[PDB]
Amino acid sequence: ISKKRKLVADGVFYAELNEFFTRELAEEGYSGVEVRVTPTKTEVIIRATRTQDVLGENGRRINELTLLVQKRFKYAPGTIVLYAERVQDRGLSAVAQAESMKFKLLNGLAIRRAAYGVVRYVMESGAKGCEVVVSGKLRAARAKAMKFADGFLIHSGQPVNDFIDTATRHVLMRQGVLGIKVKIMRDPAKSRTGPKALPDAVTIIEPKEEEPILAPSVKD
Amino acid sequence: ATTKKSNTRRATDRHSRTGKTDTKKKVNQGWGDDKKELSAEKEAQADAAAEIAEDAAEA
Amino acid sequence: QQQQIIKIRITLTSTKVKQLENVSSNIVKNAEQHNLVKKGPVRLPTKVLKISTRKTPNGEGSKTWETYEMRIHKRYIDLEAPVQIVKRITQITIEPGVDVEVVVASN
Amino acid sequence: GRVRTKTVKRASKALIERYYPKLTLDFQTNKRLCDEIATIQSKRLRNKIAGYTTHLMKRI
Amino acid sequence: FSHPRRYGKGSRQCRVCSSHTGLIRKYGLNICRQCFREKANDIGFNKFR
Amino acid sequence: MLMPKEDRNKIHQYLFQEGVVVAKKDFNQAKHEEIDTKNLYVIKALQSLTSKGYVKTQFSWQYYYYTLTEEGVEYLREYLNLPEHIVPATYIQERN
RNA sequence: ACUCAACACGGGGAAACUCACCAGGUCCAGACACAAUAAGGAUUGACAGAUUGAGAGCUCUUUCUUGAUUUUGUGGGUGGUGGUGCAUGGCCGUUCUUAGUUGGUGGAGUGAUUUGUCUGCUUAAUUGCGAUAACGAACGAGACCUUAACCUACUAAAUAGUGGUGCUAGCAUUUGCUGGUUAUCCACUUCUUAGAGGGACUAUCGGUUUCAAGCCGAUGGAAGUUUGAGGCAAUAACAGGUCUGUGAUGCCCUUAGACGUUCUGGGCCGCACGCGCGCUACACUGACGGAGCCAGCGAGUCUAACCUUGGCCGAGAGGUCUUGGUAAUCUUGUGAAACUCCGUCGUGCUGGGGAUAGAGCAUUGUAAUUAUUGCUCUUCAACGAGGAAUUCCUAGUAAGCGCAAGUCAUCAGC
Ligand SMILES: [Zn+2]
Repeated sequence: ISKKRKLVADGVFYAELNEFFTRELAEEGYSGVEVRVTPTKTEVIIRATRTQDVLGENGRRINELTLLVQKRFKYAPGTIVLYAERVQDRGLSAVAQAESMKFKLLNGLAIRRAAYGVVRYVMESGAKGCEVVVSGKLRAARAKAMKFADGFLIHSGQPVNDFIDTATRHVLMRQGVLGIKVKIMRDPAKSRTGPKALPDAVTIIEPKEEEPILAPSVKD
Repeated sequence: ATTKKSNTRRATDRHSRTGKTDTKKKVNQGWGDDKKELSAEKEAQADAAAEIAEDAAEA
Repeated sequence: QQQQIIKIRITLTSTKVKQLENVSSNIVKNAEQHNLVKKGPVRLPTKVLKISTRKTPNGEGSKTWETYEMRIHKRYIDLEAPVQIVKRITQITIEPGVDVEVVVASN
Repeated sequence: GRVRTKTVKRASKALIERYYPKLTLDFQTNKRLCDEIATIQSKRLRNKIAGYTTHLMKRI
Repeated sequence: FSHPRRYGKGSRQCRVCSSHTGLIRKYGLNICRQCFREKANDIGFNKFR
Repeated sequence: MLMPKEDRNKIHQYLFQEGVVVAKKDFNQAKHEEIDTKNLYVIKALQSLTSKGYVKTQFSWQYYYYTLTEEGVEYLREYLNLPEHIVPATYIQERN
């Protein structure tokens, strides 16, 4: 198979997996997935919040996923090996927050309590800005779009791709379908990798106080 | 053949046709009330600080 | 048998330039450290896979188009090395998202 | 046209306040100075900063 | 209960949603144009120019 | 649905062995990928187990993913006359 | 879908499929629970006729096959390109890619609120200068990111390329000049590739203005119209479009004689006519014939029939025997078109124009009839520069010109 065809097919493999785990590991708090293709094996890492009961039972209801994985994509038992992994910075995961919003809205915490609830949880844990938009039907017939912004976030240019983490979820209920939009700007100071500031951010260093006049005052 | 379209009911698009309208109660019960904003907003910091306590205790 | 010098082409393919340059640099540096005959990393033209779709899922609106790109970066390194050293070089440089093919040159 | 934004005109004034001693009425040396003393991410903005800095130094 | 389905729009359907209309075949994707724009960045197709 | 007892037993045995089954949403597929039965029989057998709680279904990208539940393990054990001990593959050190 | 913001748009180029519509025929793919019915068979099946377009045991004739799966009622599901985009999500279009938006501290006002956010000049720009009860900031603009133009400077390379040599053919004697042999080989990296970095900041000078922001001239420079082009794009809105992209979805309708699904055939193309986007034209700056002969972006098959070279058959369309290529390697130097030369015509609906129409021969496909498409001969219409109107457009741009991709078995005036 050609390289033009192969890399595209690895793209569709990722994309099939991401969408699979999203609906399978809904309750178990799925952040995302990454895959590392080696010669022999193919490593996978399910990042998730609830990493306790994703595993469990010395493995009883977990590798169901890998058996489902090996069954569909036509892999041997020895090749593919997933891993459960404790997610870092639960606040900055936009996916986790929009997922947490759902569970709050299911058990019937009212919108404003739920929205301000999640906004403040983000903004506490290191977040330079936040946004939550909720749209749809809510008890009234006509639909409306409330926004719950806080702090600072840019909108345009390449920095969007760098910094801000978008995520969306659709939530089902008695009256219609309601829709969530959790932007989370994250601080460029806490970079880890890549640039540590916005392109606009000029920084000046102050000069040291030099004493005028002086004498020759030579040395050896 | 020559007679063009006779609009598509765009002249009365803004004016609802159902006849039913939303009371202030139904709106406020769904989307929260502006009078009871403190009660909603103060309970948010309680719900926020509850999760931060659980996040901290994971040594 | 092990000491027989074989002419080998390592082909590197990736969508991510940084990883691919790191892997390429590491292979070249390891080849230098072991005093192997190397023809350095030949950069092949980057293949730009281009898909152009209509933005809208329906008929409506101005006829606006979006163009998506996937860029495939390909490099090869030719080495003359015994079989044992080659297996060592390939295993050390497995970085996620870089594909590594090894071809033995038989004329 | 060529009209410079705030970040150009602001950071030019901010440099000249601190380093009117040091710097000249010549672009080439200024740009190379702006790398050391100021921490600019971009390369294009650095050349814009240093260009207006030179325009102000000419007026002084 | 079946008829020729070797070529044509009846044969080829979307991986995701099972729609025949508006497919992208290029590079063996077989994703409908709508679904592609959803799962474009996930696959690895990013906008640039 | 009317289904041969043999084909039904094959599906139940497979499901108990592996603890999972993956079926493409193709009702005209003459043979299932992993089981020597018609794909329609797999989908409709497992649909009947899911309606009784014995199997959890997920649907994605025109595939049905079936996972055997605890109640389903018990039901299949009784139905196949298997003698405690033998669990399904999903109890052999899962980890994924 | 119906002003801009419907009408070569739904990636909507429908032979079947697609498919929703029409005439007809099957299958249930009717979960589950309960009872009925019940193994002295609940219930599937099927030759041959009959029946039907049909080798659909659908139904009928008839008498086997099967061994509890189900059938039959009752609730209750499932599916729906059924309805409502004025019940919704997401997405996208538009206002607007215009320049717009907000708060901190201070001032004004009992207050809603206001000033900041402005007379003027300037900018592509709420871009800036300056004025100044405001001061200093943020989002948007800008910066950024991708791309395109320079870098005898680096980094290397037969999957790029050159110069001698190994070699070898002809012309010519003067060593030559012009070509084969892609690793027989050596050496370079200018051209080519892409990886780091550099380069432009209106540089420098002269004018002209609140001698401010700027603007204009001239010289260097690869480049001096935001360096050229995009991408991303605030606060918001609209009863904009989409339930016919979706196992995104509320409610309603329907659910075995189905609005589920599937098979056969038809239809979406049907023609007194009105409108929109286009293609081809009206000729002499042109048509026609020979000859010359130069791109760039592309894409391409492993268990699948993909891009196709070369040879041979054919007037042509094509056929046919092999081969390279999973691709900077082979197709492909995509020897593209306009154009370039030398011929032929001579102002006439002409040799401009190629509609309509007849006959034949191929190709794809289960199927080409209501011509899929191509090719050969024949037929040779309107149209002599387009009324009232009205669109697009300022530099490698307009316009002329063809090529690849998408769709695609086949079919481009898109
Ligand atoms: Zn799709």
